[PDB]
Amino acid sequence: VQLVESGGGLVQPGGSRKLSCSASGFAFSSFGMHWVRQAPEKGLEWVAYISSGSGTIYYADTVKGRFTISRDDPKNTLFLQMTSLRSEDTAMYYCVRSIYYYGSSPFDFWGQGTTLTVSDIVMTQATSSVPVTPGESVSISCRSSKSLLHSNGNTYLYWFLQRPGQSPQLLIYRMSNLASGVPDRFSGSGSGTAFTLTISRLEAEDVGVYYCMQHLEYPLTFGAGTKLEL
Amino acid sequence: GCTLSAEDKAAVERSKMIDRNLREDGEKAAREVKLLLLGAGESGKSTIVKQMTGIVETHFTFKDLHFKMFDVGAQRSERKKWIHCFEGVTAIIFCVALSDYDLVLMNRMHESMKLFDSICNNKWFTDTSIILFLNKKDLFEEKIKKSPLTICYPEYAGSNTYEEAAAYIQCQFEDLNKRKDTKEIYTHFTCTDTENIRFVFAAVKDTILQLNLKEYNLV
Amino acid sequence: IAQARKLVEQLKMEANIDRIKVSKAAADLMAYCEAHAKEDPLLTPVPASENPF
Amino acid sequence: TRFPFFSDVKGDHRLVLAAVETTVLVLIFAVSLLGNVCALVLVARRRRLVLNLFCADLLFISAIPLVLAVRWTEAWLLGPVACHLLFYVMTLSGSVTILTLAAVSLERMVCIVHLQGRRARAVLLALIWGYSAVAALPLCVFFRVVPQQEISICTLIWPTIPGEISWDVSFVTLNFLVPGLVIVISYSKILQITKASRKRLTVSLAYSESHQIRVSQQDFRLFRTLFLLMVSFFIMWSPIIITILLILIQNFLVIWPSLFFWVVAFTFANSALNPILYNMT
Amino acid sequence: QLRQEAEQLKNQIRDARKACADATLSQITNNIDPVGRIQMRTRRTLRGHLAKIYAMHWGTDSRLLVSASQDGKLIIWDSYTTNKVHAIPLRSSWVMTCAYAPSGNYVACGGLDNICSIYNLKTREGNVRVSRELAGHTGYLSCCRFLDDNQIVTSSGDTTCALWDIETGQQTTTFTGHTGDVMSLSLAPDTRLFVSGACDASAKLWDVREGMCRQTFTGHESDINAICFFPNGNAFATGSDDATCRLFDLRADQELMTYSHDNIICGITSVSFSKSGRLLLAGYDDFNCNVWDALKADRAGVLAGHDNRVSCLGVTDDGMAVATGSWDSFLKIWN
Ligand SMILES: Cc1ccc(-c2ccc(F)cc2COc2ccc(CCC(=O)O)cc2)cc1
Repeated sequence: VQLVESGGGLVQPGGSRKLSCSASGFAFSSFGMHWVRQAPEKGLEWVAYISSGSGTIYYADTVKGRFTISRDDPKNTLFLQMTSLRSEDTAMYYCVRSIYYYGSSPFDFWGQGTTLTVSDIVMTQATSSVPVTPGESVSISCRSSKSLLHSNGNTYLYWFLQRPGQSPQLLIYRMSNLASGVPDRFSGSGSGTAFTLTISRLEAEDVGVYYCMQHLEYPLTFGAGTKLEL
Repeated sequence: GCTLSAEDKAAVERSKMIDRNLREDGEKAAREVKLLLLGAGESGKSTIVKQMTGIVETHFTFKDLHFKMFDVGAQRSERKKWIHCFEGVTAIIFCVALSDYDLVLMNRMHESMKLFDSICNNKWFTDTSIILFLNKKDLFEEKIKKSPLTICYPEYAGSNTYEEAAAYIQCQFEDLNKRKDTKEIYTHFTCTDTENIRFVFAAVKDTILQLNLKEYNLV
Repeated sequence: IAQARKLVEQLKMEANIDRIKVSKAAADLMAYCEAHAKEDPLLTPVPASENPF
Repeated sequence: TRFPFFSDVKGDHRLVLAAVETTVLVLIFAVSLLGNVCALVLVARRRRLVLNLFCADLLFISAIPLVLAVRWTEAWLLGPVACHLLFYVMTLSGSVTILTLAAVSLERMVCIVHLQGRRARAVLLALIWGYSAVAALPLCVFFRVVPQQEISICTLIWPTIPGEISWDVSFVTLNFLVPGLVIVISYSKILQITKASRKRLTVSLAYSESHQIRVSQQDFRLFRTLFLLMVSFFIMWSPIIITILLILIQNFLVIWPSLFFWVVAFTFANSALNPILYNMT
Repeated sequence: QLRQEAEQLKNQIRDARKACADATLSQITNNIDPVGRIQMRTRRTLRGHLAKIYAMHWGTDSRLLVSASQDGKLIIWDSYTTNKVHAIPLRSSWVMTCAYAPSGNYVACGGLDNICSIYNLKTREGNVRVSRELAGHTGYLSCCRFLDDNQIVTSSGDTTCALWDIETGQQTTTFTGHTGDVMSLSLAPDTRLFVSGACDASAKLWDVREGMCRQTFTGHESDINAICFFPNGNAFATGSDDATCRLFDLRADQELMTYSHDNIICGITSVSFSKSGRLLLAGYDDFNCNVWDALKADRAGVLAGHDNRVSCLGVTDDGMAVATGSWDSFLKIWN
């Protein structure tokens, strides 16, 4: 399981750029793919999505008609055909592995990310910085403008951890399920609009910016991001 | 459709892709001719497999068809508990050694006759064509120049020679069919021969043609 | 005669098992059926509000 | 002049001379109804192009009540909209039936020679119906009520004679001869295939002598089955083509409105006949 | 001399069984109000299989399904939206059994290839891979049941049953004593014992650690095709080809009651119990699945709707849905 991207760099405004990632270590054709953008001010932002089979393509309402996402399953590669780039596109782009079935984990793996430099449900996190100490128990709350509890009984709420100098990783999916590879120390709870992520003990690897995401409907919207200092 | 969340819609799309892949796999599977290969152990089953644990499967393509010959002689258990699995094969290839009329396992030839009767009159293969292979022509000729068929069949009455004895064995094997109008049986004499593949191809082509006509109600 | 000895030993082991009356175990089975009768959706159909099917 | 189609004046003893074709049509209607509905149920629960035949037979059949009412009321006392719809439906469903027979034949021959998708044959049904509807427009736009003592008739007036000479023959060709040639060639090719099968088998001692006799039997039954289908098509849809050619020839000898009706009933019998022919169970 | 001793022991066992059964279960249940007419409906129909369906098994979440067919495909069903979660191709298309792991991380399959295959469902690659290839049976695999993770119990056509360790891939215990081909398996609710049905009209109770045959049950007149435990684990029901379902008592060790009718002459492919054990569902060859009152031997319903032989049966752990698989390549969920 590895995702390596290229194509980023300095680009003149109004030009074009062609991002791509090379999939390796997993069945790329059976996975949906997302492009996630993070501005230098540390804010995640969903961009595009392509299904496992091409035919279900979504865009955020800021790049639609300007960005083109394509998938080449023989070569296990994604593509972003970006045209007429502006100064607001200066950010770092990530590719996110995604699958969708009953019990699946739709936001497991993220790419390393390349820096690009150019010369809706509202999710709010109350605290942007919580200075704490290791060994204690902390809680971080995320609030949604619209109820995320669907008629199926699921609550499409996602938590992410981004260590400094690292890519985001999934912690909690559907508000109550631990992701693969993370300990049971992390716990999540909530009801409808109010959400809370609970940590039993703080370690040196738990320092970072915690993000809050909803998957109830497109476009996917991320939270502001709560930073833990210790 | 309007009441489905995004993840449910993506799961539905995945299910539709699974459906299309199943359809493609079934289409590829329907272009292969399944063949049971039965017969006693002493019969010339090995040379028939050489014509080119559990079930042994063999691939071979003569001209425009793909064949799947399944060997079931490796399973020494009760046939009626797993014979229904093969219902729907294009034909059953039955091998009998003509040289076993004078041996014993309890005469071997009558052993094959009972096995052929059990397979042919089985309810799972009411309309399944049977390609009957009669092996060891030359050994049968050698054993018939000095010994008659009377020791095998007392009611037999004919001049001791290859042709009439082979025809008599063939007609006795064919008379075990208790549904002559609907079920049809192909019979072939083989030894150093290379015509077995052509005979199997021709028999399979008929069966396909007759099944097409029986699924059209023409005749 | 090893198979015969094994069969004799198996029969001896089977015969050395304590058995109870059929009526008592039948009453126990009946009590189990009545105890969980209210928790059987097949016996008593669930209202469609709580029925995903 | 101005040939009347289903209007024919009957005189003395007509309460019994109409009580014969009303019985003919009621019997043919009921038998076609039950035959086609049973064929429909039989095909639906067997699959779980012939569906096109049976639905087209029922559509042919539905128009019959109007013809009976016309026969009892000697003039077209129905509305001026019926004189379009009745004949358009009859010709539409008839053309659909013929084209579907040819399509069934060609499907069978191809399935057999291909030694055996959905959307292709589906668009085939759609194109059959579209063609049959499009080429029957001259039989809706051109039928008119016309007083003739001054009896109103729903005849068919044609703008220019070269519009009869060239639509009559076009309908006849592309709806009877080409479908007929298709059925002929398809079933003759099935005979060729089912005979070359036996030809190659018989060479390598595949068929014994008593084997050979039964093969001949069952393989003569097949010949009769295909011969009967071919001949049923031709001699069971040919009277109406003869009637069309007759009407054109006397628009350019002496056909009676009472001769039209019996040929039309003869063609109605196709609907009660098709379930049996294509469901020889 | 050993034959005489064996006959004497069998006669002593028969006499000890005869010195029991003061009353039958019918006499005791005569005071019980009979259950009324029971009519399930086909809530969901699962399509996608193109051949005969020989096996199914219900998940522990009462939502996920697995089905085995001669297509060479193992399909995971959602059973709520009729969505297909996984489609697992099989190297051998002659599958005869399938089992779903209680933890849900694994699935099993086996058949005429004499090999039980364990598949991994939850992998990083996102596809289903072959985890272990369990070989060692000389006959066709007829039934497999997951005791837990890393342990599988399989029965084969070579008149024996084996308990495997999936990590090592080697047999840990071999259960011998049957003379016919074993065609069924069912584990106890506590996974402590299990019973097997062979082609000799006999059923045997086995101890998982001990490997010894505790008790042997007879009474059937034909080959036993399916066995299922009672929910309490003190009884089991067996279906055979003689159109007869029999309920057996583990603590008493006699035949308890018989589920038979004159109008049924066809064999029985599968048996299953409701959550409370009051309903005994049996799949027959007459294209119908009959609902039996497990206490009064009265037919309380018929699951008509399959046009071929109903070869599969299954009840969810909450006992709320019944899924029947048949040879017409259709799965129907009843409620
Ligand atoms: C291929 C096919 C299919 C169905 C039918 C059919 C069926 C029932 C019916 F009532 C009438 C018809 C068609 O009857 C006529 C059409 C046009 C003409 C006009 C000729 C001129 O003006 O020269 C006269 C009579 C015919 C051919």
